[PDB]
Amino acid sequence: WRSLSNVVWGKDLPAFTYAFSKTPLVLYDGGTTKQVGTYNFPVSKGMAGVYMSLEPGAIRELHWHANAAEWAYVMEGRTRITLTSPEGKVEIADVDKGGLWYFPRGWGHSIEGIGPDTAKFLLVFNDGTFSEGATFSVTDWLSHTPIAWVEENLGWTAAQVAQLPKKQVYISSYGPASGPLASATPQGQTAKIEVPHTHNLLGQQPLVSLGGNELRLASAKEFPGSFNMTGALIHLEPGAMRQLHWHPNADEWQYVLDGEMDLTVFASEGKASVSRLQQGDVGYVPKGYGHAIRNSSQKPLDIVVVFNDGDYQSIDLSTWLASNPSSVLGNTFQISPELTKKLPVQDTIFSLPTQP
Amino acid sequence: WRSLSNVVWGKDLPAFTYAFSKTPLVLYDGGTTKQVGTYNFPVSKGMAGVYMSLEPGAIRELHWHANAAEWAYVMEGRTRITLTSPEGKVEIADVDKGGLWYFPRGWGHSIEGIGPDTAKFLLVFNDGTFSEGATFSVTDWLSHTPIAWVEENLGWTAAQVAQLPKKQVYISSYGPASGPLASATPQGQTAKIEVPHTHNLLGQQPLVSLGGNELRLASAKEFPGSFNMTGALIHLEPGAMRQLHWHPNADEWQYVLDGEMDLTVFASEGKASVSRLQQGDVGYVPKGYGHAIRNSSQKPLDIVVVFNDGDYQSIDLSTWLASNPSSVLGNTFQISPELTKKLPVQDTIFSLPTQP
Amino acid sequence: WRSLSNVVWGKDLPAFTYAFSKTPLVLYDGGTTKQVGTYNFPVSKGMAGVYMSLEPGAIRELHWHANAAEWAYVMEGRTRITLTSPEGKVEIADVDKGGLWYFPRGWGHSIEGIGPDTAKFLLVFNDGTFSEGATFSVTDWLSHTPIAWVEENLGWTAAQVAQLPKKQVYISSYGPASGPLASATPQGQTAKIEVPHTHNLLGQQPLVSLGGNELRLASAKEFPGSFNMTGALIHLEPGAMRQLHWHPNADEWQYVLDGEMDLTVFASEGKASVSRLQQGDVGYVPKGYGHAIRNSSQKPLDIVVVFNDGDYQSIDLSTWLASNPSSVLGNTFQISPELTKKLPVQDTIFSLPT
Ligand code: NI
Ligand code: NI
Ligand code: NI
Ligand code: NI
Ligand code: NI
Ligand code: NI
Repeated sequence: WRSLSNVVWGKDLPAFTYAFSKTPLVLYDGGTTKQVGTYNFPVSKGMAGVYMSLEPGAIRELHWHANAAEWAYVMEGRTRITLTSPEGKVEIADVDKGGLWYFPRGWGHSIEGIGPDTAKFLLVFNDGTFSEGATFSVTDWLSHTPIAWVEENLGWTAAQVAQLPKKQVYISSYGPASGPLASATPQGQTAKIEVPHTHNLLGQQPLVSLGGNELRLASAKEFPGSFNMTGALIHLEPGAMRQLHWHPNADEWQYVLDGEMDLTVFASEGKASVSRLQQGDVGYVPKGYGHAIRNSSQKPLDIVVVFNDGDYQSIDLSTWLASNPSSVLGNTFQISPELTKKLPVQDTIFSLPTQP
Repeated sequence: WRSLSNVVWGKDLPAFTYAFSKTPLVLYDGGTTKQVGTYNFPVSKGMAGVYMSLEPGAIRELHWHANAAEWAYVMEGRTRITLTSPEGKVEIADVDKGGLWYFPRGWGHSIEGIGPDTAKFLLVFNDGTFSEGATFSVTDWLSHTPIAWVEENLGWTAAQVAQLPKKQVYISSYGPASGPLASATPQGQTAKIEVPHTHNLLGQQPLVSLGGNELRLASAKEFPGSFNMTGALIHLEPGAMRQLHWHPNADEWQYVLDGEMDLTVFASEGKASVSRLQQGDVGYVPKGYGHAIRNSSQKPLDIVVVFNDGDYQSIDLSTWLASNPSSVLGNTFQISPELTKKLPVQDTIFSLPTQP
Repeated sequence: WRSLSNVVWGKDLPAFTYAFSKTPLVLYDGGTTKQVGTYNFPVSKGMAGVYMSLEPGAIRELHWHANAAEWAYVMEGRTRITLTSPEGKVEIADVDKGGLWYFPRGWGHSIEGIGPDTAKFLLVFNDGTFSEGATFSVTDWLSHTPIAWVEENLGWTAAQVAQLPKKQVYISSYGPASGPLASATPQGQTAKIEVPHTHNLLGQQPLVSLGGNELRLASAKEFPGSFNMTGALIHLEPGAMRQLHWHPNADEWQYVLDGEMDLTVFASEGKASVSRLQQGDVGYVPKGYGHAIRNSSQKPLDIVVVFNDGDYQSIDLSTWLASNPSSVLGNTFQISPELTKKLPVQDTIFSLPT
C-alpha cells in the first residue's frame, strides 16, 4: 500500500487489529467463550469484546457486572435473555440472529441458548478492561456467604442450602432447558420492564445504501434502551470502501462477521497503519482517529461495529471538503484552482470501485 | 461462619471495615475530630468520613473545599450551619439530632455547636482522599494574602488588619456564642437560599418496616438539595438481617451508631469477607459488591449508611430470583425442580430469625 | 509584600505563572506560534494556551482535535474561520479584534488571516496537554492513507492524487487569499450552522464597572455555543484590584494583554504565592484556590481569563463575610464586636486604592 508520505505503516503506533480468530476458546458444559480487551489488545481502552456460544439448554448463569454495560449482537441461532432492574422489573425475551440486547451496568441478567442448533453471539462492554472471569455470579455469591445467613435469607434449612453449588457455575447445562417464551413466567409476581432492551438490527432497512453497499445503524434514536452505546452492520461489495471519516465523540470496536477487511487508521503526527482482518478478527479505532474500511477481496464483506456513545457522530472527509470554499481548499492542499474544483461536493458514505 | 465453598474469609481482599472506634481524637478548643479515608482505609475510594464534636459556642470556622461535597448526620445535640452559594445567597439553619445537611462542593460554610449539650456529628465527603487538614480556611486565607491587599479589599487600616489571626483557626471558642436563630441575620443584605440544604432523616417514617426492623431513606427524592448523595438509617432487631443485595450505581459507606454489626461482602472471583463492627466502627462496600448485614447480638443495632449517588438503587437477591422462571433458576443453581420452586417469590428487604 | 503570617511566598507550591512572553516563536510560511501547557507549566492541568499569528492570506490548514475544545480571543487584526459539524453543517465567519470563536471537540476547522494587517490571536484548549504539534491535519491524513484508497474516495487518478501534499502542511501561504465573506461559499451544497460559534466579547457592555475598572464576561449565558468554557476581559486601573475570591467549579487560565499584573494565590495548608506578570505572560489558578489580582503599576492593566466551565461561579470574600452573622464572624476571626461590625456588608467585585 503506497502512500504519498512513504510512511512506515504501524511505526510508533499500537496495533489497531487483533487476530481474535486465532484466540483459543475456553470450553464449558454446553458453551464456549473467548475475549479481547486491554489485557491482550492494549489499544482497546474504551470497549472489550467477548465471543460466546451456547448449545440448546445451555445457560450463561445469572450474574451482574456494575463496571460495564453489555451490548450484544446475535450472529447465529437463537437466545433467550432475562434482565432485572433496580426497580424490581424484569424483561424476558427471545433474541434471534441479527438481534441485539443492552444490559445497563449492574443490572442482573442471564442468557440461554434455545436452539435448535448452536447460538453464537458477540458481547461488547463499555470498559476495555472487562473480563468474563470477573463477573459477579449468583452461584459464586451464595457459596461465598455464611450458610446460616443464606438459610435465613431464603427461609431454607441447612439441608436445602447444602444442595446449592459450591462455586461459580458460569455456564450450566444441568437443565431443564427453557420452553416456550409464553410459559417463561417469573416464579414470583414481577412487573415488566416497558422500555425495550432488545432490538432487531439486521431487520432494519438500511440507513444508507449505495450500489449494494449498506449501513444499518442502531443508535439511541433507533434503540433508546441502549442509551450510551451504538452498533452498526456494514456490508461492503468487492472493491468498495466506507469513506474516510472520524468520530468526534466515540471509540469504534469492530468484528469481521464474514469476508476479508482492510482497515487504515491515521493517528496524527505523521503516523498511520493499514492492516487486513480475517473473519472473526477485531479492530479498534480510538476516538478522533481518521479511518476508512475497504473490501479489497473478490467476495462480500460484513462487519459489525460498536461505539461507546448513544449518538452516532461521523465527519466524512467528503462532507468536510464539500463544506469549505475553494480558496480554503486550494490554500490548504497547495493545489491549482483547476484541481481544487474537483474535490468532493457531496458525501455518499460509501465509495464504489473506481479502478478500471 | 461456615460457607458452601469453605472460602478463606478476607483472603486476597482489602479490609472492608475499619476500627474507627479506636482512632484517637484530635483535640481543639471546644471541639474534637478524627477521620477515615483512603489514607488509612485503602478500599474507601469514593467517600471519606469525619467524626466531629462541638461544645456550646464552639465554631468550625468559615471554610470551603471544592474537592468534596459534605453530607452530615447529627448524632447528638444541636448545630447551627451557615452556607453561602456562588449566587451570593445564604442559608442559616439549625440542625438537630437526626438531621442532615449537604454543602455542595466549594460552597463556603461554618458549623456551630449550640448548647446546652455537646453536638456530635458525622461528615461524609464524596472524595475518599478528603482530609479536614486540607480545607480552605478564611483565617488562613487572610493571613496568607499581602496585608496591603487585605487593607484595600476590606477598606481597613494596618492597625485593623493586624487584629486578624496569623494562621488557620480551624475551631474557635473565642466567642460570642450565637443567639436564637431568628436573630442570626447576615451583617450585610443577603438574599436567602430557597432550596433546603438541611433535612430531618430520623423523623421520617420508615420507607420499609418488618418485624421491628426499619429503613429510613433520604435520597434526592426526599432531600433534593443533596442531589448526588443519599443517606439511610437502618435499625436491626436481634437475629435479623438486611437481605443480600448489591447497588449498581454507588459505593456504600457505613457507621455503627450503636450495637454490634456483622457485615459480609462478596467481591466476585470466589473472594468474600465477613467481619464484626463495634459501635463507632466503619464499613465500606464498593459499587456492585454483594453484601448483607446481620445483627447476631442480643441487643438492637442502628447504623447510618451513605451512598455517593442521589438515586438509591438496590437489587435484592430475593427480587432477582423471584423475577426469573423456574428453568433458568434450576439450571443456574443445578437443583431439583422441587427445590427450585422454594426459591424466593417476594422481597421483604429484611429477613427474620426463626419464630416461636 | 508583607503578610500577617510572614509566609514564604511560593514555598511548597508549583509556579502559578509562566514567562510566556519569553517563549520563542516557531516560524512558518505566513504565521508564527508558541504554546504553554503541562509540558512546560506543570500546574496548568485543565487548560493549555496557544499564541498564533497569521499574515494576510495565510491559513492554518483544515484540521481537527477530538481531545480538546478550542476557545479563541482575537487580539489584533481580522480572521476568517470555517467550522464543520457532525451534522454536516458549516459555519463560515469573520472574527475581528475582540471577537471569540469556540470549536467543539473534534469538529473540523480552519483559520485564515484577513488583510491588510497581521492577525494575532490566543487559543485556549480545555486539555492542559494539548499541543499544536498533535492536531489531526487533513494534508497529513491524505498523505498517510493508501494512494489507491485516496483515488477511490476522491474519484481521482494517481496523477491527480500525486499533486497533494506529501506531509502535514500546518500553515500555508500558497493561496489564493479568500475574498469577501459573501463570496466564501461551500464548494458543495452544505447547510449552515445556526447556533453561533463566534461572539463579540470586547464589544459587550461591562458586566461590572467600578471607578474605571471593568469586567466583560462571555459565559454560556452570553455565548451559548461555548457551552463548557467561559472567557472574560478584565481592565484594572492603577492601584485597583479584583477582590479576593474563589471559583467552586473551574480552573482559571490568564493572559496579560497589556500592562503589569500582580497575582496572589492561596492554596490552603498555610501555603500561598504572589507573582508579577508582564505583558504576554500567563497565569493559572486551580479550581477552588483563593486568589486576587492587583494593578500595582502606574499604567492600565488588561487581561483575558478563561475558565473550563460554561457557568461562571465566583464567591467573593466580601459576599461571604457579608452573608454571615456577627457572632460567626467574631468567633471565626477572634476579633472584638466593634471590629466585627466593620467587616464587609457589600461586594463591589473590584476594590479601589485608598
Ligand atoms: Ni453479562
Ligand atoms: Ni467509523
Ligand atoms: Ni466543611
Ligand atoms: Ni447496601
Ligand atoms: Ni484547532
Ligand atoms: Ni478568578
